[PDB]
Parts: sequence; structure tokens; C-alpha cells
Amino acid sequence: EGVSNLVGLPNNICLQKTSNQILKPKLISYTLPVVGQSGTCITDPLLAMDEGYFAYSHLEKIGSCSRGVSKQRIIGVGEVLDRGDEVPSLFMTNVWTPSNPNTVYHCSAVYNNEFYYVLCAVSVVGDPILNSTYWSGSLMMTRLAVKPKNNGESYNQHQFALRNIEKGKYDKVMPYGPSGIKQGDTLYFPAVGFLVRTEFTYNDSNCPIAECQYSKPENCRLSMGIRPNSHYILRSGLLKYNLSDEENSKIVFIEISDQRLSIGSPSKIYDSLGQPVFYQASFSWDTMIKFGDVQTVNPLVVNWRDNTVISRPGQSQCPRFNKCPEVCWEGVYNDAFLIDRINWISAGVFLDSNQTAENPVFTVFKDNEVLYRAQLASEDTNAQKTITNCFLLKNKIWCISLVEIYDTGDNVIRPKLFAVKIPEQCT
Amino acid sequence: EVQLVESGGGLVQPGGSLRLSCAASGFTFSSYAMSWVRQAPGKGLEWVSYISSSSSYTNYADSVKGRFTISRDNSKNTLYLQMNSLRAEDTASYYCARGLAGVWGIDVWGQGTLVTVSS
Ligand SMILES: *[C@@H]1O[C@H](CO)[C@@H](O[C@@H]2O[C@H](CO)[C@@H](O[C@@H]3O[C@H](CO[C@H]4O[C@H](CO[C@H]5O[C@H](CO)[C@@H](O)[C@H](O)[C@@H]5O)[C@@H](O)[C@H](O)[C@@H]4O)[C@@H](O)[C@H](O[C@H]4O[C@H](CO)[C@@H](O)[C@H](O)[C@@H]4O)[C@@H]3O)[C@H](O)[C@H]2NC(C)=O)[C@H](O)[C@H]1NC(C)=O
Ligand SMILES: *[C@@H]1O[C@H](CO)[C@@H](O[C@@H]2O[C@H](CO)[C@@H](O[C@@H]3O[C@H](CO[C@H]4O[C@H](CO)[C@@H](O)[C@H](O)[C@@H]4O)[C@@H](O)[C@H](O[C@H]4O[C@H](CO)[C@@H](O)[C@H](O)[C@@H]4O)[C@@H]3O)[C@H](O)[C@H]2NC(C)=O)[C@H](O)[C@H]1NC(C)=O
Ligand SMILES: *[C@@H]1O[C@H](CO)[C@@H](O[C@@H]2O[C@H](CO)[C@@H](O[C@@H]3O[C@H](CO[C@H]4O[C@H](CO[C@H]5O[C@H](CO)[C@@H](O)[C@H](O)[C@@H]5O)[C@@H](O)[C@H](O)[C@@H]4O)[C@@H](O)[C@H](O)[C@@H]3O)[C@H](O)[C@H]2NC(C)=O)[C@H](O)[C@H]1NC(C)=O
Ligand SMILES: *[C@@H]1O[C@H](CO)[C@@H](O[C@@H]2O[C@H](CO)[C@@H](O[C@@H]3O[C@H](CO[C@H]4O[C@H](CO)[C@@H](O)[C@H](O)[C@@H]4O)[C@@H](O)[C@H](O)[C@@H]3O)[C@H](O)[C@H]2NC(C)=O)[C@H](O)[C@H]1NC(C)=O
Ligand SMILES: *[C@@H]1O[C@H](CO)[C@@H](O[C@@H]2O[C@H](CO)[C@@H](O[C@@H]3O[C@H](CO[C@H]4O[C@H](CO)[C@@H](O)[C@H](O)[C@@H]4O)[C@@H](O)[C@H](O)[C@@H]3O)[C@H](O)[C@H]2NC(C)=O)[C@H](O)[C@H]1NC(C)=O
Repeated sequence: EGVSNLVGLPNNICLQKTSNQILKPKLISYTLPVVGQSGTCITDPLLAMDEGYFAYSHLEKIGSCSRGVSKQRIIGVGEVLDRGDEVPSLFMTNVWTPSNPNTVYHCSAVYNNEFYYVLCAVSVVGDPILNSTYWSGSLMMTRLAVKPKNNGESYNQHQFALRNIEKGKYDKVMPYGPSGIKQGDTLYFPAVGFLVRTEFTYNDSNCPIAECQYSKPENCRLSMGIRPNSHYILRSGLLKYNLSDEENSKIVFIEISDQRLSIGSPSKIYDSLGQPVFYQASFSWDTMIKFGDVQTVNPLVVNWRDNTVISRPGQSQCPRFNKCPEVCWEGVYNDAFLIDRINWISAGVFLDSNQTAENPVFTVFKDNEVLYRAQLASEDTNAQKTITNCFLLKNKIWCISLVEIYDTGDNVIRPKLFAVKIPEQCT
Repeated sequence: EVQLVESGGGLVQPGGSLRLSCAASGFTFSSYAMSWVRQAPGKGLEWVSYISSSSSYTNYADSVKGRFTISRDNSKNTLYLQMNSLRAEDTASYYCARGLAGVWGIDVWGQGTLVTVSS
């Protein structure tokens, strides 16, 4: 019994393409009525899962859901057990809330022996990626046990400021992504870099302008920054934290390779059937999904995937299915999880729209097509960020996905988590 | 289907002592976790207590750290709460669930129970 990661020989999942909806999503985020509504708003979700223990984080805003204020940030971990009718869910076992809510930004979780490290960024100038021209660079680690004890005071919660940073040539590092992986006694966190634009070494001749007649050569170089005349260009990567020493807080930034170099976006690195898989959101001209399995971690080189059917929507400047360099910084985070390696099958919640951010639809794509899909809400329900993680329930693969949707009787976009069972039959 | 049956009333003098019970049926109560949650009109969720499976770990909130203590009666499925020395800031509807605070819940909130502390 229990819940384990993707290891061993699971049950055979369907492989062919069919239209019969064999997917049965089940909501596991039953919230009480909000009678007496107000201008509430929940954003910046977080969901990590590993070896049967999950985490969660959210920022509750009062007012406009983008330019609002902060009231509370619930960051807590818990176990993953069966509700009883052979349906997995996320049971909470510990909850932590910081005192000042307008300090924590861009958290990142990871699993360890009997803890759950949550690496967040501390800033006193607002959101970092919007005001990075004055950020200090301090990073705070939060440890939350997955099984608290009576009167520990040092086992259920422990924080410490990260002092030493091994930044190679950048200026500031920051955790950027939902979750990471473990390698026995080493922790890895997804992150982004901040390099000076003037100190960037990138020849303006490797831009893929094969068939992009209506474009410009320097679009690749201009797209690496949040703005055309920006002062810092982003760079995805990983943060290494070797906790096997504990002599001094170490921060080792592992930059990504130059293959398909895009702007910095929330990245996710997870384990699947022994080999770690990597994901990177598309907040640049390259609107297609950026999947890939990692073969080398210390020097980060990921074998990308040439998927030409799954992408994310955006604005008019850089809409979906765009494969040409254009100066733009927009998109939505929609990841997936590798459920099989022999056939290289993935599964994730992606949006189905050209220039809007509605209609969240669960979909399973092998490499260049969609096998079976299933919608979660109506064709008009809005959605911004989706986080997908898969696990096992004693004989078979299950996937719990956090999909922010617009509830009818709530009038607020609350992060609701579903539960989809991958079937063992086609049609 | 999981059925949650709340109990306990309200309209008590300030500083009194009430006992809020909540029984359940369906899932095996012997090995799970229970937590009281409350919400006043105008605010959201806030955990009130927490308890483990074998009545080993017990957690509370900073506002009610020393007010009451949760219990467990695994023999006869129940969930008591011996509230003591309540204040006016405790007038809210209490509920029972299977998660500490979260935004979670693996069953529709059945009826709830209101507790009024005033005059
Ligand atoms: C990204 O980060 C940067 C950080 O580098 C952010 O920029 C910083 O913004 C803060 C804002 O507080 C600056 O601090 C001070 O701001 C003061 C603002 O004055 C008042 O403004 C509001 C208006 O109310 C007043 O209006 C008039 C104005 O004359 C008054 O007569 C009236 O009586 C009202 O009181 C008030 O609501 C508010 O509370 C302020 O009181 C500045 O006045 C102040 O100037 C000092 O510092 C100057 C040097 O910077 C110096 O020359 C002056 O003489 C004076 O000593 C001070 O600037 C930070 O200075 C500023 N940083 C920098 C580097 O300039 C930025 O906002 C942020 N952006 C985002 C999007 O997050
Ligand atoms: C950043 O990226 C750009 C683009 O790739 C690089 O610039 C290109 O460099 C290549 C060389 O690697 C150029 O290709 C050829 O360059 C020849 C240079 O001429 C002389 O150069 C060598 C020394 O390097 C001398 O020893 C020798 O005598 C050569 O004669 C040109 O002669 C070639 O001309 C051919 O193409 C042109 C069309 O461009 C035809 O009209 C000619 O008839 C002939 O067939 C050829 O061009 C290439 O041209 C460069 N591109 C541009 C736009 O200039 C940068 O070098 C790189 N940055 C760095 C730091 O390396
Ligand atoms: C994260 O941080 C941890 C530290 O906390 C890192 O773990 C360290 O990894 C290094 C790897 O180089 C370990 O160094 C090892 O030390 C061994 C010493 O143990 C015994 O060695 C002798 C055995 O004979 C050896 O002879 C030669 C010597 O080179 C070897 O080639 C042979 O194979 C034999 O092993 C004994 O005589 C001696 O008395 C010792 O008992 C050594 O044998 C290894 O070859 C290696 O040099 C280091 O010990 C680790 N530290 C800890 C605390 O475990 C970890 O790598 C970091 N992770 C990163 C950076 O990703
Ligand atoms: C989409 O895929 C689904 C995958 O499960 C399909 O469901 C399966 O469809 C087949 C073909 O119709 C069923 O096989 C038949 O089932 C009937 C009825 O089984 C029921 O029997 C009693 C009632 O008599 C009921 O109590 C049971 O619970 C069964 O549900 C049998 O009479 C036939 O002999 C034959 O076995 C499968 O049973 C059914 N799956 C399940 C789990 O029921 C679905 O049909 C596909 N849809 C389309 C449009 O292709
Ligand atoms: C969502 O996005 C999809 C992909 O971006 C959209 O599909 C694209 O739609 C555009 C708009 O039509 C197509 O662009 C042009 O299409 C016309 C075809 O009409 C004329 O074409 C023939 C041959 O040229 C001509 O002889 C006739 O007179 C026709 O009137 C042409 O101008 C071009 O060939 C060009 O293709 C895209 O081709 C098309 N792409 C794909 C992959 O289908 C889709 O429309 C969007 N939907 C919404 C609702 O926005």
C-alpha cells in the first residue's frame, strides 16, 4: 500500500489515439461557500510531489488580482493517502505562514529524507523580476517536516539565511520554479539568472530566421530581456544546495546550455522512471513546449523534444504556434509530466486558445499528436497557471493537477486541484 | 458517501465553556486526521485544531493556543472540542474536515455549527 514515484513496471496505459473520453477527472479541492463575497484573489500557486508527500503555497490578495496587496501566504506540506474509495488526495499535516506577507516571492520546493525544503526569495522592493534593478539578493530557506512531533521547536520548522553564493558571472540568483529533484544527498532548485546586457556574449547570427521573412536579425538578442532597452537579460538554470556539509550555506548556479536559448521562465525539473526530466515555460518568441530529459546535471544539457502540437497562448504580438523571433515577453505556465519512457508519453494540463487564456483542457501528447483529451470546465472558464504531477496508487499511474479556474459561485479564480486516472484501455 | 454531522450550539455568555462535537460515517475513522476549521462572516478559513491518527500529535493556532484541546474517541466515532474562556472574536461557524487548514477538503461540508459569543 501507499504512494510511490514512477518506479518498476506499472500497468500498461493506452497508446493509440481515440475520441472516447476515458478520462474521469475528480475534484479534490472542495472549498466551503464564500457567502459575503469581496475582492479576494489567490495567485502564485505551488505544487510539489515526491515519495508520497506534497507541498502548497499561495498568496491571497484583496482587490485587483494583479496589482493588489498581500494578506497571508499559506505554505504547508502534507501526506498523500487514499480517501477510501480508491481515490488519492492531498492531506495536510503542517501549515506555516510568515508574519509579513509582502516579503516572500518566487518560492521553490524540494523533497529530502524526512523534510521538505521550500526555497523562497526575500525582497523589499516588490516583485523581483519587475524591479530587479534594485534587489538585494537575499535568499531564505524554509524547512517543514512532513510528520511533526510533540513540542519539538526545532524539528517541525527551521529557517536559515543563505550566506555564500557561488554566482559565476551573473549578479543575482533567485529560485524560479515549482519543484526540483533529489540525488541522495544533494538538492537542486530551478532558478533564473541576471546577467548584464552589455556583458552578453552571443553572436547575432544564430537566430533561426530560416523562414521568418517578416522579422529582424536582432530579435533573438532583444527577446532575451524583459524589455528591449532592459538592463538585465534572464537566463534559466538550477541552484545546487549540497546539504551534506552544513558548514556554510552554499548557492551554486548551474546555467543551462545554449541549445534553443530562450528567455528566463518558471522551469521545473522532476524525476520519472529513474532519469530526471526537465521543463521550461515559454515566455519568449518560441511558443512551443520545451520538454526534455537531462543526461548531464552539473553542466546542464537537456535533450529537448521537437513537439509541434502542444503550446501556450498569448497576446497578439506573440500568439500560439509562433515559430519566429519577435520582441515579446508573454505567455502562461503550463507544464507536463513524463508517464512513460519506452514510448516517451507525457501528460499535462494545457490551454486551448489562440489569443485568450480560457478553456483549460487536460491532454496527453506522445511526441507529435494528442492521444486522448478531456476538458475540466466550460469553454469560457479562465485559467493562468497549471501545475501537473503524477504518481502511483499501488498498481497504476495517477496524476493530480493544480489548475486555477474561475468558479461560478465564487467570482474569484481559486486554485482547484483535480485527480485524473490514466486508463488501461483504448477505444 | 462521506457524511459529516456537526453538533453543538451557540449564544453563550463571554468566558463560558462550550463543547462542539462532530461525528462522521463512511471512511474508517481509526486511521486518519481530523481538524476543526472556522470562518466568520467577512473572513476566510482558519484552522482551529489538529490531531493525528493514534492521538499522538496535537496542534493548535496562535490565537487559541491555550483555550481548548482536541480529543479523539476512535472506539465510537466522534470529535470533541472543549472550548474554554471564549471571547467575542470567536463568534464563527465551526466545521470538521480531514486537513489542518489548507484550502483542501475531501468531502462537502455538511451542515456546520454556529457559536455566538456576545452580551
Ligand atoms: C523599485 O525599487 C525602487 C527602489 O530603488 C523604488 O523607488 C523608490 O521609491 C521610494 C518611494 O517611497 C523612494 O523613497 C522616497 O520616496 C519619497 C516619495 O515622497 C512621498 O511620496 C508620496 C506623496 O505624498 C507626498 O507628496 C508630496 C511630494 O512632494 C509631499 O509634499 C506631500 O507632503 C506628501 O507627503 C507619499 O505617499 C510617500 O509616502 C512619500 O512620503 C521621496 O520624497 C523621497 O525622496 C528622498 O530621497 C531622495 C533620493 O532618492 C532625495 O533626493 C530627497 O531629497 C529625499 O530625501 C524618497 O525618494 C526611493 O527613493 C525610490 N528609490 C530611488 C533609488 O529613488 C521603486 O518605486 C520600485 N518600483 C516598483 C514598481 O516596485
Ligand atoms: C559572428 O557571426 C558572423 C556571421 O557568421 C561572423 O561573420 C562571418 O564570418 C565568416 C567567416 O567565418 C564570413 O564568411 C567568409 O568570410 C570571408 C572573409 O574574407 C577573408 O577573411 C579571412 C580571415 O578570416 C582572410 O584570411 C581571407 O583572405 C578571406 O578572403 C569572405 O571573404 C567570404 O566571402 C564570401 O561570401 C561573400 C558573401 O558574404 C561573397 O560575396 C564572396 O564572394 C565570398 O563568396 C565569406 O563572407 C562571413 O562573411 C561573415 N559574415 C559577415 C556578415 O561578414 C563573425 O565572424 C562572428 N563573430 C566572430 C567574433 O567570429
Ligand atoms: C557534497 O558534499 C559532500 C561532502 O559532505 C561530498 O561528498 C564527498 O565526496 C568526495 C568524493 O571525492 C569524498 O572523497 C572521498 O574520500 C574517500 C576517503 O575515504 C577513505 O579513503 C581511503 C581508501 O583508499 C582510497 O584511495 C584512493 C584515494 O584517492 C581512492 O581512489 C580509492 O578508491 C580508495 O577509496 C582510506 O584509506 C581512508 O582512510 C578513507 O577512510 C576516498 O577513498 C575517495 O576516493 C574520495 O576521495 C568525500 O569523502 C565525501 N565527503 C563525505 C562527507 O562523504 C559530495 O561529493 C558533494 N556533492 C557534490 C559536490 O555534488
Ligand atoms: C469508452 O470507453 C469505456 C471504457 O471503460 C467504455 O466502457 C466500457 O464499454 C464496454 C462496451 O460497451 C462495456 O462492456 C460491456 O458492458 C456491458 C455492461 O456492463 C455492465 O453490466 C452491469 C449491468 O448489466 C453493470 O452493473 C456493470 O457495472 C457493467 O458496467 C456488458 O453487459 C457487456 O457484456 C460488455 O461487457 C464495459 O463494461 C464498459 N466499461 C465499464 C467499466 O463498464 C465505453 O463504452 C466507451 N464509449 C464509447 C462510446 O466507445
Ligand atoms: C487560430 O490560429 C491558427 C494558426 O495560427 C489559424 O489558422 C491560420 O489561419 C490563417 C488565416 O486564414 C491562415 O493564414 C492564411 O490563410 C489564407 C487562406 O485563404 C486563402 O488561401 C488560398 C491559398 O492562398 C487562396 O487562394 C484563397 O483565396 C483563400 O481565400 C491565405 O492568405 C494564406 O495561405 C495563409 O495560410 C493560416 O494558414 C492558418 N494556419 C493553419 C495552420 O491553419 C486559425 O485561423 C486561428 N483561429 C482563430 C479563431 O483565430
